[PDB]
Amino acid sequence: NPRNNLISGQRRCGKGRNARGIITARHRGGGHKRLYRKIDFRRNEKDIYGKIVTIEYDPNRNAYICLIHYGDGEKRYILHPRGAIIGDTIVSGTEVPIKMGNALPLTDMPLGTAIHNIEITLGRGGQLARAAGAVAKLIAKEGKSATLKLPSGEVRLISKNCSATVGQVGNVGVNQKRLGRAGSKRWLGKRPVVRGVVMNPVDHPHGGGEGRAPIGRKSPTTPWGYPALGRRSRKRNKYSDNFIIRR
Amino acid sequence: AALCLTKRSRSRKSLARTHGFRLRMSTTSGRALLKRRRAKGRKILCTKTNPSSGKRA
Amino acid sequence: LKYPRRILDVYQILQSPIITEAAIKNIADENSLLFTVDVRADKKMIREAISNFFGVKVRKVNTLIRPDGTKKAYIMLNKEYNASELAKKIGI
RNA sequence: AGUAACGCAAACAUUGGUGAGAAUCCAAUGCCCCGAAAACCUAAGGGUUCCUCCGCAAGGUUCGUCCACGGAGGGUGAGUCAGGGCCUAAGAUCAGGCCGAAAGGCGUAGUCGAUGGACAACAGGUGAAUAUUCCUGUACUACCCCUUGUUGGUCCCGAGGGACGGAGGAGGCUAGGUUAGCCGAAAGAUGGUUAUCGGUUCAAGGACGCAAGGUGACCCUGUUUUUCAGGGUAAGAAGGGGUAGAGAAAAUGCCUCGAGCCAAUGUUCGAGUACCAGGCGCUACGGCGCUGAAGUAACCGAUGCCAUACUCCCAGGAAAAGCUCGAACGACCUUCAACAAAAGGGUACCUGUACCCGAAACCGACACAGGUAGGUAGGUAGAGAAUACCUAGGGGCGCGAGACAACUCUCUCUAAGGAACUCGGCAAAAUAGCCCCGUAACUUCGGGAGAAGGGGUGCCCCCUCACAAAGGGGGUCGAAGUGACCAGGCCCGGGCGACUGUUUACCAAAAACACAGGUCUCCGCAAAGUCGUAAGACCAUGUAUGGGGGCUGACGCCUGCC
RNA sequence: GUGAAACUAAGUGGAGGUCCGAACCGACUGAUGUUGAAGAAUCAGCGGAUGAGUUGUGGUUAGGGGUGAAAUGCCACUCG
RNA sequence: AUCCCGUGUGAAUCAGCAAGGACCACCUUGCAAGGCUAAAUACUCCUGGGUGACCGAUAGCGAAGUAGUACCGUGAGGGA
RNA sequence: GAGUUGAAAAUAAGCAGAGAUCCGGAGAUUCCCGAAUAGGUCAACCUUUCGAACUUCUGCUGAAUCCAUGGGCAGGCAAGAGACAACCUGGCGAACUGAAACAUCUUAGUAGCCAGAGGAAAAGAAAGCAAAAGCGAUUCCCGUAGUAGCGGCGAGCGAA
Repeated sequence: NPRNNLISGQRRCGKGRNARGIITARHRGGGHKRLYRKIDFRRNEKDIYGKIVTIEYDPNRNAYICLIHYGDGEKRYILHPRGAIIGDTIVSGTEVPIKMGNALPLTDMPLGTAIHNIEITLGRGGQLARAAGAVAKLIAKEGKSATLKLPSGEVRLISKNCSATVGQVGNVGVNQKRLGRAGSKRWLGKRPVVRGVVMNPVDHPHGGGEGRAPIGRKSPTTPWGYPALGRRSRKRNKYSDNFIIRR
Repeated sequence: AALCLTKRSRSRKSLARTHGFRLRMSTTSGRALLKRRRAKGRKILCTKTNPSSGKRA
Repeated sequence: LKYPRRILDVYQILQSPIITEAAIKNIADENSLLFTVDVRADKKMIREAISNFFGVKVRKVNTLIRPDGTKKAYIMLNKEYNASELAKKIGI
């Protein structure tokens, strides 16, 4: 059933790239209208069951989304995990048992479990590990934190009272869906990127002269002068919540 | 193809949204332009159109 | 209160008739007659200023602007009143 | 220097007329051109160039009696057409709020903002200049009055809906076209002939209704499941209807009734005492006046409707108001006040309306061999909107006349040879349509490929006939049969780039850029990175299968040492 | 064809950054034209032509900048 | 040194504090950390008088008539 | 005090020796746009509940919050907005140039831009100069004086 009156309509126009109008997120423009899907990240209805009726293709995501009803009269969309049998029932809550598809706070669960949709603090919608196959595991918990290995090879002790939708998120087969039509990159609203050697010295620092120019500078740099290999772009004192980068 | 000719058959509504009296009076700069037009003595300080009628001639 | 669209000095809402030969064609052929009115006028203000100063039920009021600035009004009266017997009284 | 030129090589010629004066203005007759226009209408722009009369000082690359020129006068008529009085997109302005030497920057409500959504008129006539606008016919919208009921009603709020993609081909039909029937006329000095020439038109809307079209759920039987023949189900359609939960509507869950439904098309009214061929009477010979026949059928067939109908695909396809339904809460007014209808009358808001609009009037300084969104798409031959010639309609390109030198340019042919020319087959010449046979190296097994190469082709007979295309056999002409226009030249090697694309508007289209793919590296969301003193914005209403940035460039083998 | 697979005739279907070719978009070669008809065109062919398309209308980024499938290209016949 | 600000520290009331060109002692001078005031003074889009070894239509105001006009540019603006 | 209805003639009608035309003082009107102001606007237009919109003042009612604040309603000849050639003040604030280059410096706190305000503005009534002698707010002119100085002790800058 399309036109759910949950597709939410008005957006900012397409894959935009304008802050004041200047190109500030490069190589954007083109494609369809790509009307977004307002899905239910933060499940505000706990301890009421809900079935799964439709796996709809969200063009905003890499994965799919699904339409879930309730015993009461509502309709939401959530990220369906791998193993979403059609007609299967999901239910958020604090003491709900672990099933591939439902949500629960990060305390009342064991350790060593596949979870996609976790929260980094209370009250937010949903932040981490919600791509098309992004799976986060749990190392053991602590007094008010929880060491969580999220899908970067990166561990992070986190606030333990955060909602989390247990399951491995589906549509993994976009690892191998080839874009071999070679203009299908432009259908996603992604213009072609030019390369730094073949620009001019007014544009990029590697604006060369005769021939295929070697990179010339002591380090390969960005078009704004910063070295683009190894230089960690991270503020030295923000949180200190991560245990080891492990990367 | 076309020629290297610049002005064309654009509607005077859109020429009056850019060069008309409203966007000329919506800035300090444009009203300073009207200080220079009224200070010089031009009979037509803007190039505009009318939402109702065309021309009384 | 019943406001008009604009308060426009109702004893000057009509200016002059038109004495061309096509106006006499509209009299003998249309039961209509030709007036010159100012731009700030209506199909509601002219139409009221004919049924009062003349004493005639007016059928329709077809107005047009003229590019020298002033407005032209073809007023068509009712079938009950000949425009020829009411135009010779004015001087057409 | 009285020199080049007079703005395509569609082409004019004559007889009359006007005048002082005519290649040029007008009229007639032929001739010729466009005809997916060089035709008609509208968006933009222009602004009076539109029309009558007068004039020829300047303009018209000549003349001029003419004019888009000069002067005087006139002309643009809307409840229904297009915008505003309705709504929102991109975007703009942003009350408060944050920020900032000033100016102002960010940003919410709100308000503007059509290229979109909503909303009611068509046919004939008139007319020096106006026609969905003026007249006449039939309509339709939005309110008031006149009759029945109701005591609540309007707005805000809750909801449905508005509401949307691309491609594909098959149906059912209309618009147009051809033919036939019917009606009227016709002797068009030629050998014959009526086989010829013109009409055969009608809209919006009001009523009634839809199949051999699509849709209507499952199983068996007969047929190619299919069009249909036949049985059963109690839900299995368009649609209604009850409930249950905090549940008025809605949504969800459960139960029940309905075999039909949908829309172009269609018959009738509108609609004939209209239109129309023709004849009948005067010419200011520019046209008016009276009367008036038939007004049907079939084959094609739309790029238009059904139709946002189905099928497939990913790259997943605006918003708000009008409209419909509805409880509580909140603001106002209340009885002859408010609401809902049924016939019948009354009332009808501003602006645009001329003219040019494939252009002499717009944009190119020009009456400039150029450009300009959209709509209508006739006949024959053809697959066709190419092409060739034409109907409608509109023109003859605003210098002509002699002559027939060199030489330039646009074309045609050329004995004998065939690239010997040349930087280089540059350019020209040649191939060309449909069917049949046949087609190699190599390969990513998709292709190359229409490879290459060869044959038939016009027109009259017959038969087989899917009984429409088409086949075989035969004859007939020409030197030549896709006889005109139109309409692939190909093969063998190599270098580069995988490829389709993009690039220096006005000397470079490439081997350059991009690309799918690969790899390194940064980034855990109060992300990195980018623009901004700042607030903040893009990133992103996305979350490492994601977002930057560097290099290389499909694919196959690999990518060594320091 | 085997108890199911793997795979293949045959139809149906209409995919393509497919092919030929009009409108349309662009400008590869040649000639003309160089006080040109035209401050970039005409003529004869030419490349794409269902897409990484073309175009109208309303907008957006403005010069210690914008934008750039990257040429120092374009930003009102002007752009290190 | 005097005078005024940015960050941070941070006094004394007349037996005092500040200045007298680092600074100290004595003397002299004045009383910051609160405000307001006419005149002499600088100029002409002008106005009213008087002048000019200033101009006389290429001059003098761009402009002696439609003058910031016709015209050019999208516009800022240029300009007879 | 004698003719008038502008330039600007003509024509048609007037107005005037109980005093016109004209001149002067004070008043009245002043459509529409423009601060533009009821709301929108593509200036001289549209829609209109015909409205000085907004800020400020006054008055009532008075949220989360008791007093408050915000808001709403109302009154008001109603204070401000807008314009202004040059001078003046306040803030941002160059560069070509000179130094025979150029960076300190100069040009220059000039031009320009924004804001404000008056016929003038700024400043201004000694926590001041001076030197053992004395003056008595600020501003401007002549002078000291091109002096003392300052300065890649260069170019220059230059008081009291």
